[PDB]
Amino acid sequence: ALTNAQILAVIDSWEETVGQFPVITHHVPLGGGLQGTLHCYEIPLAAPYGVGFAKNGPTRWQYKRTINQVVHRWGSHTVPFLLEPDNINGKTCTASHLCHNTRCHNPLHLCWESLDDNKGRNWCPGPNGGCVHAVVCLRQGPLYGPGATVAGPQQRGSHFVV
Amino acid sequence: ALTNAQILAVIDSWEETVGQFPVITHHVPLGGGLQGTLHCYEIPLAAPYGVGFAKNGPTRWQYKRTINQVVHRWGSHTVPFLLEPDNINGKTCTASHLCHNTRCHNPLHLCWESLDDNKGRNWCPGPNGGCVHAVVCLRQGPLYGPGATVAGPQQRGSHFVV
DNA sequence: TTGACTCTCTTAAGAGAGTCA
DNA sequence: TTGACTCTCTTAAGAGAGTCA
Ligand SMILES: [Mg+2]
Ligand SMILES: [Mg+2]
Ligand SMILES: [Zn+2]
Ligand SMILES: [Zn+2]
Ligand SMILES: [Zn+2]
Ligand SMILES: [Zn+2]
Repeated sequence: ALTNAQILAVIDSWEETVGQFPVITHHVPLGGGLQGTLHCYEIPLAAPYGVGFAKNGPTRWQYKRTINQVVHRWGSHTVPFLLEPDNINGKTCTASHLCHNTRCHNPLHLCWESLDDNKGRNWCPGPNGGCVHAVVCLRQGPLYGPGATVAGPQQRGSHFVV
Repeated sequence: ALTNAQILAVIDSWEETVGQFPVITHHVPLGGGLQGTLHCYEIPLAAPYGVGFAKNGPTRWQYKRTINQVVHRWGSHTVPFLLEPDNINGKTCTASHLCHNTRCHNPLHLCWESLDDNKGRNWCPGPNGGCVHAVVCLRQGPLYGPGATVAGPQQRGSHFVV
């Protein structure tokens, strides 16, 4: 098994490589009608991506290192959290983009939480609009808002009460 | 089926059958520290479910009627919305439980909206806690809250800024 | 050891359709 | 005609693993 020192070395090499990804400045809603800025470190759209990186899906990547002749591979956004518990409350921990930018690998834009917590950030009002996430959102979720509901609750007769 | 009259007849038959489902009172968080009461019309746990109804999955059902000597079948919660557009902004419309109770078929607890709008209600603060859904929530979403994030954003070196 | 591809899987909000009696 | 089962699929937030040179 990999030692703590070996895991730390993996995290350090990952950070070195991601730190050379193009850094893109994005203006984003924070909630409360305020605008802020996030700096995303974006993996390239096509190969080559960077040392150790390869694309396994349209917006999925993996990081691979060979240590003492053994090939180790991780989801590309999971590497910052290799020294953390991998489950909580019986749920698997997932890498969760606070910037809602899949290609971004900035570890200051990632957290490690259940898939439900992860998804829910899509609808958060944001750090200046009422976010209650204990690990605070960096921005208003992209799907926050009144929605586009086509038809509301309704009945033709009188069989129901709310 | 094809005619508006035939579709109205389907909705009316569905409402009459669901109106005979057991009415179960559920006390629910509204947001803002307030509580309300919903009356769900719950499909039975096992067969028989009601005229026209059959279970296709653990919490999936379908309603079927014979019209023009042919069988017409629909998702069991889609029947109230058969006269509505089946898409919005190029996204499929889905039956969406405002009561977050799958077995419930009360059309006063259903709306018709994109799967993204549907999902997002799980995290809504609720009608007394800041819901901004244009078709308003009936309760605070069951997943609303601080979350249980295991690890927040972090870096080991000095390669990144937020 | 490494890059660049390939494949399928998980979850929890939702779906369509076939086999029998 | 109606009932009671069976199967796989969709989506968008996420995953694991194989092949070849
Ligand atoms: Mg996310
Ligand atoms: Mg729902
Ligand atoms: Zn980012
Ligand atoms: Zn938040
Ligand atoms: Zn209900
Ligand atoms: Zn709401």
